[PDB]
Amino acid sequence: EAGPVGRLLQSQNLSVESLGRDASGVEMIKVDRDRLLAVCQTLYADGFNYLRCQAAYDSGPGQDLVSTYHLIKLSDNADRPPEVRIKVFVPRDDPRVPSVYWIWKTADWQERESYDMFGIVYEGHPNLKRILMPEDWVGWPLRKDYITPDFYELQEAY
Amino acid sequence: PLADGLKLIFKEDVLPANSDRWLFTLGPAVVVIPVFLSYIIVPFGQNLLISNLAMGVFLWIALSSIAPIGLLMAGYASNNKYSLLGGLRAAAQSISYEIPLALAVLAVAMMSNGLGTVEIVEQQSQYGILSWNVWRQPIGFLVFWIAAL
Amino acid sequence: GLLAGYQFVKDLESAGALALFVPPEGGFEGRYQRRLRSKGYTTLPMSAPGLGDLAAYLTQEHGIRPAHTGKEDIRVYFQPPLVTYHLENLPPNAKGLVLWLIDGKRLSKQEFAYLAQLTQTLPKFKVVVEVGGDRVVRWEPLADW
Amino acid sequence: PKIETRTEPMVINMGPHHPSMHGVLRLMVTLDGEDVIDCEPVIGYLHRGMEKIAENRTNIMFIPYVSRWDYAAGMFNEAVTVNAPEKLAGIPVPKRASYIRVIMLELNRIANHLLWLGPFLADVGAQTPFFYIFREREYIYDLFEAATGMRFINNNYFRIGGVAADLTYGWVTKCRDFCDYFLPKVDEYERLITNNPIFVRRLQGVGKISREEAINWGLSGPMLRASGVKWDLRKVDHYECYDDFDWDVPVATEGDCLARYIVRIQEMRESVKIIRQALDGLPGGPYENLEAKRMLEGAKSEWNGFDYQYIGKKLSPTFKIPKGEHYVRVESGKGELGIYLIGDDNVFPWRWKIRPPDFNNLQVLPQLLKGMKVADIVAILGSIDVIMGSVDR
Amino acid sequence: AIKKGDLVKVVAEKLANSLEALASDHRYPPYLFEGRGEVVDIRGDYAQIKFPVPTPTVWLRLDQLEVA
Amino acid sequence: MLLKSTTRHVHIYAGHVVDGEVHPDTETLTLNVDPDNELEWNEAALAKVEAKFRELVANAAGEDLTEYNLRRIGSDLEHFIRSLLMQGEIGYNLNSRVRNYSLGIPRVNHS
Amino acid sequence: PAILNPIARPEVPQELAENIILTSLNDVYDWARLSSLWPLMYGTACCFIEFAAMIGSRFDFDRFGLVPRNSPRQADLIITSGTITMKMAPALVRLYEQMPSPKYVIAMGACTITGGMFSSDSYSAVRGVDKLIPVDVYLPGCPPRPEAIMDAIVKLRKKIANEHINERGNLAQTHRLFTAKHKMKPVPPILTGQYLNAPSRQAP
Amino acid sequence: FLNQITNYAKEAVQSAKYIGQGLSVTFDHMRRRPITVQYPYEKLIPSERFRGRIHFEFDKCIACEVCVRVCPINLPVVDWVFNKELKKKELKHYSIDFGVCIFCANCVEYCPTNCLSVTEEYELATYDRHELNYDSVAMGRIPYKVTQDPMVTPIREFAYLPAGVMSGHDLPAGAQRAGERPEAIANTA
Amino acid sequence: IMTILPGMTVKVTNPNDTYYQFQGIVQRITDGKVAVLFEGGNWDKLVTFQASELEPVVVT
Ligand code: SF4
Ligand code: SF4
Ligand code: SF4
Repeated sequence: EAGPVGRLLQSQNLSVESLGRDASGVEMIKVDRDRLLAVCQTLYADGFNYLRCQAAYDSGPGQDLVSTYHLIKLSDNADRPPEVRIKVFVPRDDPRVPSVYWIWKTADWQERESYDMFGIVYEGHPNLKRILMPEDWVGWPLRKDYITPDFYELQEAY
Repeated sequence: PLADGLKLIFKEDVLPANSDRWLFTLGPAVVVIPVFLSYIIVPFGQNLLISNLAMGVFLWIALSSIAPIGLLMAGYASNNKYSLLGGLRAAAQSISYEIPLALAVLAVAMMSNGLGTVEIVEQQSQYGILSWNVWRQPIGFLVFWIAAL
Repeated sequence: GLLAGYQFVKDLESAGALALFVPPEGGFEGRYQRRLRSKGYTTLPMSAPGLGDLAAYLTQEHGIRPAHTGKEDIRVYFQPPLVTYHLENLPPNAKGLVLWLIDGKRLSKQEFAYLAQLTQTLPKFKVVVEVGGDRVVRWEPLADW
Repeated sequence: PKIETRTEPMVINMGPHHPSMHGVLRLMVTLDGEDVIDCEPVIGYLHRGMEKIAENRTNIMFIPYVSRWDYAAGMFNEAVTVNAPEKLAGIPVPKRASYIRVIMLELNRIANHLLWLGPFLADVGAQTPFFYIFREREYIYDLFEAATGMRFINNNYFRIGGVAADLTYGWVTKCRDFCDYFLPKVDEYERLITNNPIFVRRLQGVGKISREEAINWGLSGPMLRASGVKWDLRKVDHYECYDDFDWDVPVATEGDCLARYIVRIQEMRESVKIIRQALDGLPGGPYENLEAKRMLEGAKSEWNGFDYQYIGKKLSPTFKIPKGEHYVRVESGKGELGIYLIGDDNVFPWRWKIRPPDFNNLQVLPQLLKGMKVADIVAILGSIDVIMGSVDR
Repeated sequence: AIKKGDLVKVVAEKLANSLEALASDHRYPPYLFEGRGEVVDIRGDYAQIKFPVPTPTVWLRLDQLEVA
Repeated sequence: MLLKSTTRHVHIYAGHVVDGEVHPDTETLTLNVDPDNELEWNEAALAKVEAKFRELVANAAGEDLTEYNLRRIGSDLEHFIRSLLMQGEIGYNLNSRVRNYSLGIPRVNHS
Repeated sequence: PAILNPIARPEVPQELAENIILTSLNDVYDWARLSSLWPLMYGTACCFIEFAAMIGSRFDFDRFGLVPRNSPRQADLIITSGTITMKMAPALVRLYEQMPSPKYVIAMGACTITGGMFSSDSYSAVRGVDKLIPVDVYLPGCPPRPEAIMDAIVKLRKKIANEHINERGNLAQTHRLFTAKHKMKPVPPILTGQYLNAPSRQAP
Repeated sequence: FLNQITNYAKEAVQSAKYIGQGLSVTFDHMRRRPITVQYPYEKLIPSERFRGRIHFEFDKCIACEVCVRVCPINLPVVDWVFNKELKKKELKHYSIDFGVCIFCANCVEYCPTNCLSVTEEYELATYDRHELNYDSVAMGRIPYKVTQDPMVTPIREFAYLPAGVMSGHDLPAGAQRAGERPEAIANTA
Repeated sequence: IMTILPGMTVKVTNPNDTYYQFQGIVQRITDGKVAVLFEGGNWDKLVTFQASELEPVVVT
């Protein structure tokens, strides 16, 4: 469609999509995971030096898991940096993303959070552990199809 | 304070999980027995004390030097760390201020020609307030006060 | 400091229902509850504003209807009548049951009159409703109010 | 007494029972002689699952939930939780509601920096003004209790149309009294640390995050401003009529604990200026004067206008978060508290991600404990301004 | 078949080797297998079931349920 | 590292108690039914809880020795203890110091 | 059974302290444990800040007698001032078990009474602290204001003044000790303390 | 070279003067009047918006469920049976568990008949948790008035002290909140 | 039957109180203490008074 980073920075053998725009004007990009570490790297050599909100969601209870990356061009002053968002759609039967920790280190703990909540295994970043659940927990609690067990503490007050 | 005494009489024992059960109960006793024993030295008036004790304040310093043995006893006899570390820390603190205390008492023992506290006060109760040792030891009083704190 | 004997149990056996006037800083009236429990009574310390319609909660069955947090249904729980279930599930040679209400304030005069008449009617049941306030622990019978 | 004495590096637990106001996190540090070699922070002892609760809550019934992440400046959390369906549906807020929001958020920033400042001075060794900081925090508590109903957290004050209720009849006067009381206190708090050489010896070079290393680690707020970056989201994003005032973002060039202290003290001094400049330019002034002007001048004459209201079309509880996604943010007391909302024309969100201001500042804590001593741990953890309800959420 | 408001129960053999079983444990709790889980939302081939346990709701497939 | 599942009315404590110390053993795990005495525990229902616990720890063979599985065993034993209390085989204590009914109020059967 | 969760008949237990000397010594015992009441400096969530608002100067914590303690061994009371998760619950039962026997618990806030706003859709919140600990006084309010907390302390003092000194024996634990052999596989310690020295931070 | 000996004594005497100054100014803290709101005899008044215990009026209730659908945890147990003799909703046994309640008063705002009001009552501590299940007659009780207890000197906190006052301890005789009210500018201008 | 009835409008006249010049709606009458409901604000408050400090209005 359009996009001031797709038509501007993504014509250097990277082959990305364009999901449209957000409701805050943020341009979205759909990226196949196999060239994520390429497409983020050219975005780090462009000026997007600040990774905020490495989120992840479900996009349907049986559909593909998504791992989002909200980049921004953090300069020294005001007035609205370009602020792009990347999306990586991974299959649920094998959720696996190359980690962006060696580009932005902010995803040291945000990838741990998205792995703890969804099971998206991040390849490359050092600690892939449960960061919020107990470290011996079984299951991924923020999926739509998470059957939470009937622990006695989780039951009603009686 | 009295309730804070009495409640601590009513509470049970704990014995932390492999504690020595002899050194554990003795640590507080070893650290508070010589402090109580050092109350022979203090007068509330001329012959209003337990004993004159010709080596008075030197015996007080010698008895106060037994405190970093009950400290190390209470540090060791618990099976956890951070109290062994705390015990070594308190014993290293408690021996770093014995010697300035001894030197500040040594200046008063110079000026008093003795170590008994009756003779120490009697060399100040001659002119009331001008013969007090704080005017003649202005920095010795500070050394003793900071080392005793 | 006010070595209290066992006169409190005698005023309880006399009046049947006495209003306590406790200092509001804490536990200076529980010595009387322990004196009362040492004479053979069974005290049932519970908070009065949590009870509603004491004719129904004390001696009647009442549906509790606990909280469904958007998950269960209404699920009415029929709690047994508190005074008679705690009186029948008691030793037969005990001195009786005592309802120790710790908030006599924020209750009406009608509930006070009902509590006094309830202690008068069925034989072994006494209430020590704590209407609070006074500078020392002092108690009156629940006669006028 | 089975504690032996090895020559290998030990391990200090610093577990979830913290005997001070430090939250619930483990801080398993090694520290061979004194140098902290490694640091594994264990997180999640307050993980109650707000992101999964949010997908089953309407926004009108998730506003009581959002005080519990940053539970020292609670309304900041409402300041994103309200602003996330506000910018999907395009619901405009009145000017008076926006100024009331600015006043509440800057009072929350003052209270958040006060609750940081108490434990920070207690950890650095001052420990005298710990009991004097809670007094002004109780002043802010009693200011919040008049307007919002509750104290520091459980406010239902922010709504999609603005603010749930306008101010009380004596609120502007007492808030001006609190600011006239509180202007010398921040100078006293600055002179407590900077005019004492033992404290600045304890705080110089302790945690040496760079300017570019702060951008790479995703630091925000006073941890980013102390490294050198003039990045305030109230200025970068033209947010909620914050540009109608004249305040300067405080920055420092070092990046250590003293720089973070200076940035937070000057943030208090700038937020009270924003409070004064918003109380002056409040549309209609105080609520007693505005209610009197809309009482005596009929039912007309611009005091019944839209931008002089406290609520912009008070909405039904069955308000549908419309289909679409974006990412709102505020600059809270720790900076960049963000919400990623992917609502899909349901009464509930489909995904409500919480980007916490100090979950991304606590990952730099092993990097900041590299060449430091033992007793400089709680200073560095003090300088992050960590609140574990936001870190875990 | 299954609509909004029907008390459904989860068929375990239909659930045991699906991609819905990847999200949770393979040791399913017994509140699934009693006829008390209420369907609250259907968004095409999947239903949101609210069980009377005070824990979050599950999005399961429509052929993994049956009306009790 | 001692593996355990400590809630009310059950304590799992993977290991064996020696004197007042529980030493962490791999291939055993203890059980401490009601360590605070909210319930009465006659020997018939106590043997029932013991048999249910041995059945639960036999059915949990082959899994990990994590605290998650110990918490699962303890929670299933908690549901069994509450089922015995709800059936009427177990009463509340009424000699305790708290009396807060952590497994439901007394209530009549039907109405 | 006709009563679903029944209470049980006691064994007719009575002390029958007709002595007035030991009754006054019991009064001294209850007043002494009543007017000291040293709580554990225990936090974990929102409510702790209101608990800290008691320790400050506007509401005074000390004027009922209670100074906060760092170690649970010196702690007489525990005010569970916040949400108990599935991760925090064994730590909380451990730091309650490490206290001397005349100990008291106050379930502060809705998160420890019933797990108040997390009692609906949370997967990692213990619905009530009385699923773990015997609780003396329950304290409502989501952030209960400090007057409500030192009202819960007043009701705790009313609870303490009732306790008999001959009735010590309710402070027991009453072991049952059923040991079973199991066939589960031991896993290595996943969380060791190696964060930056782990050989995965250095290079991809 | 005595440049580090005199600097040593200078640092020592500067620390000594700092300790003496801080000891003089911590001795000026004892003369100040204590700000302690002494709770059981000085219960501080809550504000006009407090959100304490919820009050319920059993006759002003149309037996809808708006107070459940706006509560964050769907807490109030309202159950009704439809009486076709009258064809209204006919509530019976409304109740709210106050051990689960988070006291946000969402149910108070979204009440179409102004049935649910909120009170100034916060001293809700109980020994038994299940006593916090206030049914329709329990929570239909008149709340505890702090200014009508003859053991309490009630204290206005900060937002009800007139125009220069910071603490409500030195208040002479019931001085009002800040100043004028909207029935004054209508008479002024 | 002539005394203060529930359902009307009131206004407080107790001068040394936090609630002064406040118009309210009387809601419940037990034992003389009158509990009035205040519509002022987003949350409806119920504040208890007595008949010695209340007087009904004639205008509304
Ligand atoms: S009850 Fe409310 S304030 Fe207290 S911990 Fe829970 S959420 Fe936080
Ligand atoms: S919203 Fe009001 S009228 Fe409707 S059921 Fe609830 S209390 Fe009754
Ligand atoms: S106050 Fe809030 S939590 Fe309590 S019942 Fe009303 S809506 Fe629910």
